[PDB]
Amino acid sequence: ELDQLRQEAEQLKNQIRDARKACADATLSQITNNIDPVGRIQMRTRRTLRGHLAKIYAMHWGTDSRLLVSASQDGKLIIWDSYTTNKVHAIPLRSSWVMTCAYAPSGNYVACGGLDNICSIYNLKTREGNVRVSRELAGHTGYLSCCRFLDDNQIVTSSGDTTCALWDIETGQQTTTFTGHTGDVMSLSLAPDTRLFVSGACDASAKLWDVREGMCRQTFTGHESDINAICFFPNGNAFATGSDDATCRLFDLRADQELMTYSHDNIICGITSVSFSKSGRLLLAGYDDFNCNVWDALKADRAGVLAGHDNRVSCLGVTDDGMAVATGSWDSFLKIWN
Amino acid sequence: TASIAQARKLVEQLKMEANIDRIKVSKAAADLMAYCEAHAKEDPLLTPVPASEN
Amino acid sequence: VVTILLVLIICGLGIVGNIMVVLVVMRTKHMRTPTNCYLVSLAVADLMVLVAAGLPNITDSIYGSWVYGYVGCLCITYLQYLGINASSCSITAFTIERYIAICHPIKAQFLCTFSRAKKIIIFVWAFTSLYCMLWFFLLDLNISCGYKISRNYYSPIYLMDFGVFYVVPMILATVLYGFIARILFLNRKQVTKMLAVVVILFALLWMPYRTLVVVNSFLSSPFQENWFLLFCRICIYLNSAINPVIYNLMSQKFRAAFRKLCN
Amino acid sequence: LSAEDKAAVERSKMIEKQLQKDKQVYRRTLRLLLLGADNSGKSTIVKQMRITSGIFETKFQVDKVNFHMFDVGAQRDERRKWIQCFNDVTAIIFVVDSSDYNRLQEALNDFKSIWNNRWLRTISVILFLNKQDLLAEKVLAGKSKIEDYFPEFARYTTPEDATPEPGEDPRVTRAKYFIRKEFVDISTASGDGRHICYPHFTCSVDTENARRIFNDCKDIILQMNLREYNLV
Amino acid sequence: VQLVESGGGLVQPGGSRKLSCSASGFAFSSFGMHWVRQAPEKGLEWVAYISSGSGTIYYADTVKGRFTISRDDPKNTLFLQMTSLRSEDTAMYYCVRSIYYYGSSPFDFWGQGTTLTVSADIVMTQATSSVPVTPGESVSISCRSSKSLLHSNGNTYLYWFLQRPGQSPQLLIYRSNLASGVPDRFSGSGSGTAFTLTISRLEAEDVGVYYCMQHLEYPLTFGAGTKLEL
Repeated sequence: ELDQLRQEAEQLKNQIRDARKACADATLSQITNNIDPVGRIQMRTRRTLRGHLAKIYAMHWGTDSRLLVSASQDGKLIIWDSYTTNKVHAIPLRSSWVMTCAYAPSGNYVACGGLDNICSIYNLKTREGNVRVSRELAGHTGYLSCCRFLDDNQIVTSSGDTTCALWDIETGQQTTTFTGHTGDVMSLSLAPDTRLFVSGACDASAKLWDVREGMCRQTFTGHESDINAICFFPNGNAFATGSDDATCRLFDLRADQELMTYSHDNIICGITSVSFSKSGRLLLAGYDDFNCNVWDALKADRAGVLAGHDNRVSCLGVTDDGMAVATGSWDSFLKIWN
Repeated sequence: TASIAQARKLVEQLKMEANIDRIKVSKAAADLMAYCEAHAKEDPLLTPVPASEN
Repeated sequence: VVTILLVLIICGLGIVGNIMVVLVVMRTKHMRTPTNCYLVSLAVADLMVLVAAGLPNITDSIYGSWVYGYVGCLCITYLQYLGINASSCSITAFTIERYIAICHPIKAQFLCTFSRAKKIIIFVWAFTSLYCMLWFFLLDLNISCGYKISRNYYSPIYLMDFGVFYVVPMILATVLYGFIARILFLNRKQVTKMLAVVVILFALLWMPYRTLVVVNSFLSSPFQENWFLLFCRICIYLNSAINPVIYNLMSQKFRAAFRKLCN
Repeated sequence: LSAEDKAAVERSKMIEKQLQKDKQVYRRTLRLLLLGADNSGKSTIVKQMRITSGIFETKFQVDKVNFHMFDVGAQRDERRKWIQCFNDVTAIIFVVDSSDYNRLQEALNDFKSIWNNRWLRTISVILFLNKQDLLAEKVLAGKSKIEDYFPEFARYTTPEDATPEPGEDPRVTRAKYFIRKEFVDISTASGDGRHICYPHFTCSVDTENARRIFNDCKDIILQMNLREYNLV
Repeated sequence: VQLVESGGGLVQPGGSRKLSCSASGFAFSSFGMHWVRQAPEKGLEWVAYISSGSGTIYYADTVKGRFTISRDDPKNTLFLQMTSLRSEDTAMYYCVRSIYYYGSSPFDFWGQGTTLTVSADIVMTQATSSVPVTPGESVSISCRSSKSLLHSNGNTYLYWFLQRPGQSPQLLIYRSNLASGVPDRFSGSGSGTAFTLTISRLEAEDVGVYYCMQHLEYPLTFGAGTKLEL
């Protein structure tokens, strides 16, 4: 049984590898060599935030490109006004070690979580004005790594227990739970359709789960380290995965394999964040070298570098409209570039 | 049956994953490049917009 | 002319040291600490006191006259005094910071911060500028840069330069470093040696000029012998050049930042 | 300037004042990370430091200064990822069952893993060898010998510069000093001085438990300042 | 959420009076307070404003010197002390909460108010004061202003308040952006100069007085008000 099952699993893995290799007609480079060069993208700092107290460890852009949510390691969420730089909201968290934060697509709810293993969703449009604990849901036996809102009543979350889960706000329980990975899930990213979402864990692989059914339709197994960041392509057919090996990889849902590996010899520090622009040409990735990089999703050439921060960049995000890019680092300073 | 249980679970997972269609990389790369060139003007990060739009 | 060459080489050493320290603490990312702020203050003070005190003396020794004119001489003399006073003020602030960090680590980790360092350095710089502004009204040529009023009338000012800018800072530095060595021995084998060398150098290099300016402000015959003034200038230049070397190059963080710049 | 924008600026200034009032306490407080396996007496330590939650924060005041100890005993086995967030903390208190020789190997492995960590490379790791009474009783009973697990224990000489406590048996002293020497060897390895361990023999009832935290954190901050303030 | 006002009554000319307002159901300090007067058989008129934490205070050019506003945050209360009360002071005063931030809705909750009887800013002018209409039809109230409310930031600083028989003015629109608790029947349109409030389907609860307000400059001025009856 165990031996025959192991042999069958090995044969299935070899068959999947052979099928993925047969469809590997060519690499993304051969086709992205004719496209004109993108040139240097020299982004300058338009805003400078000086409100955070501890290391900024999370961020996200809501439906409105003017409000920016950012979480600090002291248990504090801050919704900044990107345009006027003012502080729209300040939420003191009951958990000091917060590592994830997201802004609901309706602009009324904001999620957070971390080592507390309890995802807390606060409401911003409360009749009482003050920020209230809307839903402090629990059930995960591990630290929360990322949070993403699917609607005003459901939210997907990834915990250190190796299992992701879609919870319902009104019910406050798991709408659905996905099978556990080989390691702790570290990042999440929703597709434009909100039906499927790809998630990466400590194991060198990324699984594409479905919101309708709890099953990973695809499982990429290309990496040489633990994935710490992941972001979906604006179209939803591909997604970039970043690990601590200082190398990003663009996987595709249709081809079911890596398209291009963004890496450089002078970069030895791991990666912590990955994000795309509204078009997808510019792949932005935060590196532990106290600076962020921006490569060409097609050409893979170094398009720009952001060395404004002074500490390890923790997270970065592009606006829904692409007017600017926010970047939160461990220097307690979040910078908006454009 | 923990051992054989997870064995058969991963076996069924690999099976249902292999049944998913997989197109060549050329078509995927072409579609990605086309989608990128479609929204080129709508990407202020890629195309520097004038100071009047910021 | 050997004196001109000595002054020139000492000024060049000081200038290169200060410029390297500035490039190390400014163009670096992880230098946002109070100690680094005090170091930048001391560097931009002693460099302005070196370039503003080296080139005029070199020109006076080469050409034998003061060519900068009235406004030029006033400006350069004000810059020299401002730098010489800001050097001592920054040394005092840095000694107080070292004491608070060594003898009061718990309270230092809470009080000592980069914002408070900026506050303190800006305050001491403003006070030094306001104290040096007096030289704009009590200075004039005699063609060599001199004093419009007799040296006797300048006894209250120079006395302060010896009282609160030489005696007070020297006493503070020596007492603070003695307490630091006491706390280190009673829990650190080389830090005490570096602090003792710093104290000895500071004292032996700031005694000559601070004593000459004082004795000349009371004696009926101002001691203006070329050799003693040259020795005092050389001592001041050496002190200002070793400040960025004895306080920074003899440290682990500065060496790390240096190797980073040249990695 | 619009009126609503002025009101928003005033709200932002109020929020800044609030965040400054909060940062006051956040800075006047010291962060400590308590680590230890299930066999380790970290629970008894927290019970003694009384001067599905994956994190447990405990505030205790000693010598008129606060300490926020973070205990994590309700998470997965591996801790290479969630440990990164605990950088810049005051100290890391590692607990180990110095009496149970069976788990001593795993305790040393975990200590070496937490010490050679790339993110905690510049973070001191305080060491409390808890359960000294059980260790003494076991080494006196003679039924369990450390030689069975560690061959070096057979060729290990008692330190000459030791400081045996009053009333301690030679075997107890030798065993505790061998444990401390093993820990110090595992620590100094690739230490580089940026971070040093602080082995301390802690009993199960010794009220002077948080005093050890204070005495260790004082020296840790002193050493960290000697480098940042340009002393060493 | 409640704002209960008190302290009104009869006052002789030249006297004084402290109008109090107790707030509950929300963070009183987080919301700036506005004291707005309404003369008998007339429309609204802003009087005073106090920001959060008492960091900023403003009064109308006609009420400066006599009226002084204050707020006790520990008790979540607002006070307005009036001195040298004149004959025109006869009116009903209302306390309104307003929080200012992107996506907010200032002046969202109006208190019941209290009646007190005696014995160059932007002006809002409405064309019609009363429009007869029956249920089922749609209404289009117009509003004119002397200064363009379109600020350089692009925000339409226009507020619509619906006061029903016996109730206080209710917020309809704060910036075309519909207000909270108001059905989608009410909509706003127009440019920075002219404005239009459109009701697609009338109901028995819509009868009342609609007042327009500008918020470009701190000194406010309400319009004459358009009346809708059965």
